[PDB]
Amino acid sequence: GVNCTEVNVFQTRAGCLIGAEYVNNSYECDIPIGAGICASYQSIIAYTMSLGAENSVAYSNNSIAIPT
Amino acid sequence: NFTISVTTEILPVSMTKTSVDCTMYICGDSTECSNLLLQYGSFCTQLKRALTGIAVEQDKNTQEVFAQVKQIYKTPPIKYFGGFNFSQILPDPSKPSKRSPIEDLLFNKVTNGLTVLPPLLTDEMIAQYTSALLAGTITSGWTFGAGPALQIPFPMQMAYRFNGIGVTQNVLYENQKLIANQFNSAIGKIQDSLSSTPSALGKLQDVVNHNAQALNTLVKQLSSKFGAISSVLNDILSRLDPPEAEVQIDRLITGRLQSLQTYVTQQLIRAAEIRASANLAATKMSECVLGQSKRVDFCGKGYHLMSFPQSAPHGVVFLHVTYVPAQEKNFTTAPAICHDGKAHFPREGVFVSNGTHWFVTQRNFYEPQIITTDNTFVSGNCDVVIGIVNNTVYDPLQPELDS
Amino acid sequence: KQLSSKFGAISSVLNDILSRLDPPEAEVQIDRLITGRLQSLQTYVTQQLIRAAEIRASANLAATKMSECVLGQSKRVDFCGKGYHLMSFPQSAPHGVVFLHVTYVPAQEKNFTTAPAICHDGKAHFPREGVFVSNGTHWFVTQRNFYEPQIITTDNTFVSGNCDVVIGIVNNTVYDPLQPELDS
Ligand SMILES: *[C@@H]1O[C@H](CO)[C@@H](O[C@@H]2O[C@H](CO)[C@@H](O)[C@H](O)[C@H]2NC(C)=O)[C@H](O)[C@H]1NC(C)=O
Ligand SMILES: *[C@@H]1O[C@H](CO)[C@@H](O[C@@H]2O[C@H](CO)[C@@H](O)[C@H](O)[C@H]2NC(C)=O)[C@H](O)[C@H]1NC(C)=O
Ligand SMILES: *[C@@H]1O[C@H](CO)[C@@H](O[C@@H]2O[C@H](CO)[C@@H](O)[C@H](O)[C@H]2NC(C)=O)[C@H](O)[C@H]1NC(C)=O
Ligand SMILES: *[C@@H]1O[C@H](CO)[C@@H](O[C@@H]2O[C@H](CO)[C@@H](O)[C@H](O)[C@H]2NC(C)=O)[C@H](O)[C@H]1NC(C)=O
Ligand SMILES: *[C@@H]1O[C@H](CO)[C@@H](O)[C@H](O)[C@H]1NC(C)=O
Ligand SMILES: *[C@@H]1O[C@H](CO)[C@@H](O)[C@H](O)[C@H]1NC(C)=O
Ligand SMILES: *[C@@H]1O[C@H](CO)[C@@H](O)[C@H](O)[C@H]1NC(C)=O
Ligand SMILES: *[C@@H]1O[C@H](CO)[C@@H](O)[C@H](O)[C@H]1NC(C)=O
Ligand SMILES: *[C@@H]1O[C@H](CO)[C@@H](O)[C@H](O)[C@H]1NC(C)=O
Ligand SMILES: *[C@@H]1O[C@H](CO)[C@@H](O)[C@H](O)[C@H]1NC(C)=O
Repeated sequence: GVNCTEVNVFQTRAGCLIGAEYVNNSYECDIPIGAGICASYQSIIAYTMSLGAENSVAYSNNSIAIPT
Repeated sequence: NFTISVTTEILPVSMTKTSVDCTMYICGDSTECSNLLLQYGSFCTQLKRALTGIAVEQDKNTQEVFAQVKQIYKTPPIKYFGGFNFSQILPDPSKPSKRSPIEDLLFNKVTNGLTVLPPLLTDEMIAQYTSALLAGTITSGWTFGAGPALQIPFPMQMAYRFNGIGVTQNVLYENQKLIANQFNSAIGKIQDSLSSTPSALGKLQDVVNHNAQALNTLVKQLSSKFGAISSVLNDILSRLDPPEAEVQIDRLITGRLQSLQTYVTQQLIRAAEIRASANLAATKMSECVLGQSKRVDFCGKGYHLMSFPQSAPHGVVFLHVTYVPAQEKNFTTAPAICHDGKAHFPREGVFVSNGTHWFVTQRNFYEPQIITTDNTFVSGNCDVVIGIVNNTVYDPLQPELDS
Repeated sequence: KQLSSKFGAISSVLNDILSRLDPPEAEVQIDRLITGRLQSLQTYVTQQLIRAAEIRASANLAATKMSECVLGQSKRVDFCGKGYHLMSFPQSAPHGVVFLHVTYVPAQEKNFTTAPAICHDGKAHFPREGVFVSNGTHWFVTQRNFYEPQIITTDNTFVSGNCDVVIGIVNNTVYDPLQPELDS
C-alpha cells in the first residue's frame, strides 16, 4: 500500500512491486499477493489470476447427456 | 395445492485482513524505545505471527467458500429456460461490474500505524465464481459437482427435484405454467423485499462495524496517560530526567503493549467465530447448491428444491427454493384393505377414502387412482391388522383374459 | 526462551540480583521480572486455549466424518470425497486421522435427444425411474447415471393425464407383453 512515486517497477492495486515485470497473459496462481495479482517463477513474472478454463457447455430444450 | 417460496439466509465469510506496525504503534522515532523494547524478549513476533496467520486463514476461508469448482461455466445465449425468469439472478454484461441486480442492490445497501490489507480475491472474481456456479446449477443439473458437467433441460431437472422429495414428476408437467408464474412472482417479491426491509442485513453490517470499532478503540487507547507523567514521547523523553523517564516510559509501553495484546486476543476470537461461520457456509454451498439435501430446515423452511448463491460484500447470501404445501383437505384412511381373506398394503402412499369409495394417493399430493394389484403388495391374511376395512380391489387385465 | 529476557531489570537471573544488590532495590527488580514472566505465561495459556478450541472443532468434524462416512454410506453431495460416495476407510496417523474416501466419478459421456413423455393410445406415459432417451430413430428408457438402454414397456412406466396437457410430448409405440402373450 505505498504509491512509489518517491522511493522494472509495476504498480499493483496493493502497493509497489519492484523486480517483477508484468505480463498480459494469465496463469494459475502460485504465490498470492492481493487484488488479483499472483506471481510465479516461470525470471519472476506477475500475472492476473486464472480462474480456470472457460468450459462452456451447450444447452437446448431436448438435449440430455448420460455417462456410459 | 402447493406454494413455492424463496427465502434469504445471509452468512458472513471473511472480514478485512489486518497488519499492525508493532514497534511503530508502541512508540516511534526513539532509540530509547528500541533499547527498552528489544530487551522484552519477544512480545511482538508472537503478535505479528498470529495476525499474519489470521490473514492467511481469512484468505483460506474466502478460497474455500466460493472456489468449489475448477471450471468457469458460461451461460448459453438462449434466455428461455422453460418459462422461468432468470434475469434477477443470472448476471448481464451491460453492467460495468458484471453483477446481477440482486448483487448490485445488496452491495449498494451495505455501507497510527495500523494497516488494512486488501483481499486476494476481489469482488469481480467472486461475482465470476457465482456466475459460474449459477451456470452449473441451471444448465447442468446437479451432476457437475461430481465429475464432468452434463446437459440437462431445466423442466426435467425440476421434475427430478420433485422426484427427490417423494412426489411423482407428473404433477410438474400438468402444472408447469403455474410453477413458472409462482417462481417468477417469488423472485420479484424477494427482489423488492431485500430493499424494502432495512434490518435484513444484520450480520455483515455487524461484522464490519465490529471491525471498525475494534480498530478505532486501539487508536483511542493510543492517547491515554496509563498513569505515567504524560502521553507524548517528545514530552516524556525531553522534559524529564532519564532516571525517572526510563521507568515512566517502561510503564507507558507496558500499558500500550497490554492494549495491543487485548486487541490481538479479540481479533483471534472473532476470527475463530468467522471461521466457524465460513465452514457452515461452505457446507451450505456444497449441499444446498451442488445437489439436493433432503434433511429438513438446513436448506430453507420446508422441503428443499434448489438454491442460488449470490456474491455479497464480506460474505455470501443464499436464495433457497422451498416447496411449501397448503390447502388441506380432511379424509378417512385405513392401514390396510381386506379382500378375499388376504390383506393389501400400499406400495407408495396411503389408502384414502372421501365417502364410500377408496383410492390410493401419493403422500404429499392428492391424485386419486383406482386400487389395483400394481399399487399394492399382499402379506399375510385378514385377521390381525388393526383397523382393516372391507373393499374390493381392481384386478389388472380383467376384460382382457376373456376377450 | 522468555527466561532470558531482562524485562527492564539489571539481569535475568534471580540468584544474581539477590546476591549483588540490597533488598530495597531487589524487591523492585524481582517484581518487574515476576510480572513480565507472569504476563508471558498468561499469553501462552491463552494461545493454548485458542488452539485447543480450534482442535476441538476439527476433532468434532473428524468424528462426524468417521461416524457418517465409515460406519455407513452418506448421501450428502461433496461431503466425503470429490464425487458420488461409495464407502471409506480410516487410517491412523500420529496426532490425527487420515481417511481414504472411495468415490464414483462418471466420466466419458455421450449426449442424446430426449423428451419428457411418450404419447400412445390417447394417454401419456411417464418413466417409473429412468429417463426417455432417443438415439435418433427409436426410443429407450435408461438409468440416470449409466447408459444401459431398455425397450419401453408398460411394466416400467406409469400413465397419468392425457396427451394435451403436457408440453414437449412425442409420439411413439409402447410394448405391452400381454399382446404377444395372449395369442400364444
Ligand atoms: C393453486 O394456487 C394457485 C395460487 O396459490 C392458483 O393460481 C391462481 O388461480 C386463480 C384462479 O384459480 C387465478 O385467478 C390466479 O391468477 C392464479 N395465480 C397465479 C399466480 O397463477 C391455482 O389456481 C391453484 N390451483 C388449484 C388446483 O387449486
Ligand atoms: C422478468 O420480469 C421482468 C418484470 O417486468 C421483465 O421485464 C423487465 O423489467 C425490468 C424492471 O421492471 C426492466 O428493467 C427490464 O428492462 C424488463 N425487461 C425487458 C425485456 O424489457 C423481464 O422481461 C422478465 N424477463 C424474462 C426473461 O422474461
Ligand atoms: C369421492 O370421490 C370419488 C372420486 O372423486 C367420487 O366418485 C365419483 O363421483 C362422481 C360424482 O357423482 C360420480 O359421477 C362417479 O361415478 C364416481 N365414481 C365412481 C367410481 O363411483 C365419489 O362420489 C366421492 N364421494 C362422495 C361421497 O362424494
Ligand atoms: C439406435 O439404437 C438402436 C438400438 O441399439 C439401433 O438399432 C439397432 O441397430 C443395429 C445396427 O444397425 C442393428 O443391427 C439392429 O438390428 C438395430 N435394432 C433394432 C432396429 O431394433 C439403431 O441403429 C441406433 N440408431 C443410430 C442412428 O445409431
Ligand atoms: C500515485 O500518485 C500519482 C500522483 O499523485 C497518481 O497520478 C497515481 O495515480 C498514484 N497511483 C495510484 C495507483 O493511484
Ligand atoms: C427452445 O424453445 C424456444 C421457444 O420457442 C425456441 O426459441 C428455441 O429455438 C428452442 N431451442 C431449440 C434448440 O430448438
Ligand atoms: C378437518 O377436521 C378438523 C377436526 O377433525 C377441523 O378442525 C379442521 O378444520 C378440518 N379441516 C378442514 C379443511 O375442513
Ligand atoms: C368386514 O369387516 C369386518 C371387520 O374387519 C369383518 O369382521 C367382516 O368379516 C368383514 N366382512 C367380510 C370379509 O365379508
Ligand atoms: C451433443 O450432441 C450434438 C449432436 O446431437 C453434438 O453436435 C454435440 O457435440 C454434443 N455435445 C457434446 C458436449 O458432445
Ligand atoms: C401425435 O399424434 C396426434 C394425433 O394424431 C397429433 O395430433 C400430434 O401432432 C402428433 N405429435 C407428433 C409429435 O407427431
